[PDB]
Amino acid sequence: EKIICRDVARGYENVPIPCVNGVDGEPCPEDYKYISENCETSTMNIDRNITHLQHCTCVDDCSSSNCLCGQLSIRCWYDKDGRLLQEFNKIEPPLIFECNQACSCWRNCKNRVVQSGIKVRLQLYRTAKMGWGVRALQTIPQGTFICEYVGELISDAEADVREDDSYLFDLDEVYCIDARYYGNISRFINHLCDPNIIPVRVFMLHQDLRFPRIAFFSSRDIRTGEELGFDYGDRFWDIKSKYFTCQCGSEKCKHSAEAIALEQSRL
Amino acid sequence: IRTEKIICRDVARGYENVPIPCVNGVDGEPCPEDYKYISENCETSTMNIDRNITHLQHCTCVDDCSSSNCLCGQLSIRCWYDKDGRLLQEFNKIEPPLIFECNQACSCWRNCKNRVVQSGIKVRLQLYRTAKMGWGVRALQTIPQGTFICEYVGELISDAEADVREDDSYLFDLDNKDGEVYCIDARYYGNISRFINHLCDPNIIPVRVFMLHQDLRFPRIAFFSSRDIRTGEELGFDYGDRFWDIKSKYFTCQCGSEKCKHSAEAIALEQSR
Amino acid sequence: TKQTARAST
Amino acid sequence: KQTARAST
Ligand SMILES: C[S@@+](CC[C@H](N)C(=O)[O-])C[C@H]1O[C@@H](n2cnc3c(N)ncnc32)[C@H](O)[C@@H]1O
Ligand SMILES: C[S@@+](CC[C@H](N)C(=O)[O-])C[C@H]1O[C@@H](n2cnc3c(N)ncnc32)[C@H](O)[C@@H]1O
Ligand SMILES: [Zn+2]
Ligand SMILES: [Zn+2]
Ligand SMILES: [Zn+2]
Ligand SMILES: [Zn+2]
Ligand SMILES: [Zn+2]
Ligand SMILES: [Zn+2]
Ligand SMILES: [Zn+2]
Ligand SMILES: [Zn+2]
Repeated sequence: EKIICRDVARGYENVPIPCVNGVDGEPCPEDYKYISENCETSTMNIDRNITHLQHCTCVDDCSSSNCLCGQLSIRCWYDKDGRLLQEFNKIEPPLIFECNQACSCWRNCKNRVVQSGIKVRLQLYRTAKMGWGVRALQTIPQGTFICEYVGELISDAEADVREDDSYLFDLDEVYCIDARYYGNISRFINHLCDPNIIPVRVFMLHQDLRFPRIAFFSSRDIRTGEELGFDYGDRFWDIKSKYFTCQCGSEKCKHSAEAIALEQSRL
Repeated sequence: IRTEKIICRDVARGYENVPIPCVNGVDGEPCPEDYKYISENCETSTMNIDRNITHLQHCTCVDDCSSSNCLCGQLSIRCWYDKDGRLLQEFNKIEPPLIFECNQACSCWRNCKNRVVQSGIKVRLQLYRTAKMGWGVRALQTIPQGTFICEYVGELISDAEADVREDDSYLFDLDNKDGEVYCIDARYYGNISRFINHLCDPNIIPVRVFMLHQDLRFPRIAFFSSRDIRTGEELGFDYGDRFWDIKSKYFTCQCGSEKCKHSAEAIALEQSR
Repeated sequence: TKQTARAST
Repeated sequence: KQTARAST
């Protein structure tokens, strides 16, 4: 219904991400800082040494199997339009190494999808039972990059003491992204037991293995208006289900009060 | 008569907002390839730049950052950009102030008025073979005074490392004081600015700028036009006497200006006394 | 297992 | 210094 923010990203993304609410009186959420790239709030010393980048020597568009960067994930998984190959492993995704500033190739080579940012039209909107969510304003073919999970990089130890644990994402001495205070559009993506996106670890401008960047891609074709969602995983629900249970929705739901109660009856 | 040949459609390989072609109508020298083109500064050892987001001074504006209440403007007494992204006529071109552009901690939008350098190259430039000064950069369009041209981008290094670099033709000091000071070396890694020649009558000036961080050790060097620049004009800055006192033993200035201070003739004249 | 909830692959 | 550097 009513458009209450023309762009929650304040021009930082390639495209605007509007906010609407046709459900209740909750105003546009502003209790966080929108950022389009990950931030630091303590000394992390991400390894940005250009000489530590593995890089290719391609003089074409990096579409051949000889591209070193592709070979670092056995092959490049992007088709000619920037979408994940049908055969991509959606259960145990590989780590993707995109081309970078040490590579001989051009900025528009075929192995630069995530670093090129958001292209699909998305919307922050009020759901019926799960607060704010994100939905698609267009059809989205399977394998399409949607957005990155961006926030504040923190240590595992800091993550263990964070008072609000509703926006934490484990990268993998493990580090985490907390999108509570600083985050992007991904902070509003809800959990679905029937998910339509999946997270993939990606390297771009650096290859510091502590700090993969988290890219969401569509795991199937997505219809206009559909809510986006991923499976947050059991390392979220084992802790959170004491406080609330899952409000999808789905006949496949594994985390509803009913599901949990049923399994509990385990004699 | 030699023709002018296009020998690279874009030396930046798509990394800049615009292509930067290379031509040669003078000799048989092919496109320069003995360096890595990068659009942003790189590191080759740990610099520990302060990137903590909570250390950023930042503004509370919800307008376009054109009011005198923009904290980021105030950090340079005032924002020096006009509505079209050009330095004000009154900008101090002798002793430029440090510019603090808006950043990710600011409440304003990405297209506020205090984001010129971080938005990149907009003018059309060309890498070309000069008659006497190897490769240089010239304008393919008219450029009004105060216009952002490009950044001096390269490899960040310490003062100490700079002192032992064998090739000293592409070094730029970030700070003129002594102590813990740093330099950009564009010899191995650089952008288009690495090809900008010295001119005793310069048409661009370097200005220290802060964008995504505010670590005072690591200002970014932005070139702005110091006057209106005509189509086809070679771009040039005054490299300064901390370059020429050393380099003039090895070669002298060919800028050809009646104001030249570093030609063989100029040096010879001063020597005489 | 940790004290706080985290989404993960 | 030992090496030449451009500077403001
Ligand atoms: C990462 S946030 C997502 C955005 C959140 N809906 C909001 O309005 O800001 C995670 C929080 O969303 C809510 N949530 C997400 N998925 C849910 C689900 N499937 N069932 C119930 N609540 C959910 C929970 O409050 C959870 O702790
Ligand atoms: C930063 S580079 C400029 C690009 C260089 N012309 C090239 O072909 O790579 C600096 C070097 O260019 C030459 N140069 C620049 N300005 C000059 C001038 N005014 N007169 C003579 N040589 C100059 C000198 O060799 C100087 O060390
Ligand atoms: Zn390649
Ligand atoms: Zn490539
Ligand atoms: Zn590559
Ligand atoms: Zn569910
Ligand atoms: Zn402002
Ligand atoms: Zn601003
Ligand atoms: Zn600001
Ligand atoms: Zn001269």
